[PDB]
Order: sequence, then C-alpha cells, then structure tokens
Amino acid sequence: ELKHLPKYKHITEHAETYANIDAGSLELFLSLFDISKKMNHVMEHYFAGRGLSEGKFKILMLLFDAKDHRLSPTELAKRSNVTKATITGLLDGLARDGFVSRRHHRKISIELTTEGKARLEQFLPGHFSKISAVMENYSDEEKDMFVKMLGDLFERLSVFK
Amino acid sequence: ELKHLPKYKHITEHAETYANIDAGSLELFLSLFDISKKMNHVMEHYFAGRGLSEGKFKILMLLFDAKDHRLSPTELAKRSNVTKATITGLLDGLARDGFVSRRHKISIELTTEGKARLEQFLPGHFSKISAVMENYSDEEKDMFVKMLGDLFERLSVFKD
Repeated sequence: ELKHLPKYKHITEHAETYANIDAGSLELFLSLFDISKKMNHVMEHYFAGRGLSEGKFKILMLLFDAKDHRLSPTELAKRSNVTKATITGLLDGLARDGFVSRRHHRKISIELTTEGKARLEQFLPGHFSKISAVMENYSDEEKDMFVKMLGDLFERLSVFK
Repeated sequence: ELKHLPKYKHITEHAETYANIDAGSLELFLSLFDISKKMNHVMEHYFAGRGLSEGKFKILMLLFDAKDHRLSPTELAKRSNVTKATITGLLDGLARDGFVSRRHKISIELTTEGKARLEQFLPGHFSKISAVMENYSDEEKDMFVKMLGDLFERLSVFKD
C-alpha cells in the first residue's frame, strides 16, 4: 500500500471552520483510518502467502492454545468473532486441507492434526518476530495507553454507524 | 460487527510462555487489528449510505476546498495520497454519479448537486468524528498520531 503515514493538511484546515470540530481530532481519525486500510490490506496477503485466511488462522491459533489442542466448534465460534454457521464452513476447509480433524467422544470436538501442528510451529516464529518488530522502541506504559485509547475508539465508532 | 474491543491480556500473558514476544506488544497488535477490521467495516457502509467511498469522499474534500472548486486530476493525485491510475478510476465514478464534471490542462469540477450533497453531509460527518475523540488532550493525540506513524511504516514487514 503506502510507505509513510499521510497527513491530511487540506481536510484539517477546512474542518476547523466547522463549529464543534478541532484539527488534531481529524488528523488522528484520518491516520487511524489510513492504518486500518493498510492493516487489513497487508494482512490479507500475508495469510494468503501461506494459503490461509484471517478466520482459518485464528481457528488454528485457538486450537494451538487449547489443552490437548481440542475445542468444540461452538466454542471456536465464541472464541473467535464469528457465528457457528461461519466456522462450520472454515472447519470444513481446514478438515479438507488436512490441518484439522473432526472427532467425536454425541458432541463433537475439533483437534489439530500433527501436520497442522507441525506446519504451525514452522510459521509462528517468523510471525512473532514481525510483530515484535512493529512494537519495537515502545515503552511499557506507552503500549497500555495506546490500547486504552483503542478501547474507547472502538466503542465510540458505533456512533459512526 | 462487534460490541467492544476484545481484551487480550490473558491470551497475551500466556504468549510470553509461547515465544520471544512481549505482553503489551502482542496485546497492542491484536487490538490494532480488531479495531482495523471494525473501522473498515463501519466506514464502508456509512459512505455507502451516501453513495460514496473513502476514496471518492477524499476527492470531494479536495475539490470543496480548492479555489473555484476546480482542481487538476494530477493535483488530486498528489493531494489525496493516491496514484494517478487510481484517481482516474475514482474520477470516472464520481463523473458518472454526478458529483463531478471534467472541463477544459484538464479540469475537474464539483457539480452543484455534488456541492449540495457535500454541504449537507459534512456537518454531520464532522460531529461524529469530534464525538469519537471526546476528551483527549493535545499531548495525548500528538503522541497517538506519532505512534501511528511508526506502526504505519513497519507494517510493510508483513510482506511475506
């Protein structure tokens, strides 16, 4: 996408004329929107580079974290941000791809295969190093303040319906 | 799509057991990714409600602020942070939608419907943004925008 974060000098000076609107708030909102487009853009291709999706990788990460690498499908739906009908389609693919296996023991459980666990252990180190690279040179109290602000922004965005 | 930003400290503090990853760094990154998916979602439908996009709306902005509401397409590419190949596609849509007109060194102009549609939309669009940043001080926001700058460039490393 883009290389460096764009400032929107034109839009900023224009909204200052409007009654209840300050400059900085606009720059902060537009930056947050820029990073969002690149966030989502870069991420969709990264997981593509590995034959995956946002959803399928979050499922794989749920299992890798579960005791015995087993979780019910409904539990996987709850633990991600999607409905049961959705994870059913993903689970179908992951099963076909051989990453995951659907087992009974009545109610059904979903378990990581040995190849799926193996392929995951070959990928995760680079994935964590890249994330580490992004938050480099940020202090501890800084990271917390950032997420605390992302907390407020997320909920107020509903008023942006 | 979701109600509140998901909290990750529990999953995160467990990831220090996984690998060489810090708590805040992982939590921040996951938070940034959740907010990102949300904003792309909400904003896509919001501008859909008005027949626009982020891209088309940013052009109308440029036009609305220019003297005589006229700007060359090349100036629009430079000022919107988008490439000429892209702005040509946006411009085409706006032209068909009736927001803009191409006149003769070529010129892009707001139609009167476009200016009207813009003047009726901008006040509500600005109050919602202000509301989103209720009680943040100058030094808070300037740090927040500062941090957003470094993350913006470093996301390039997710080129696998």
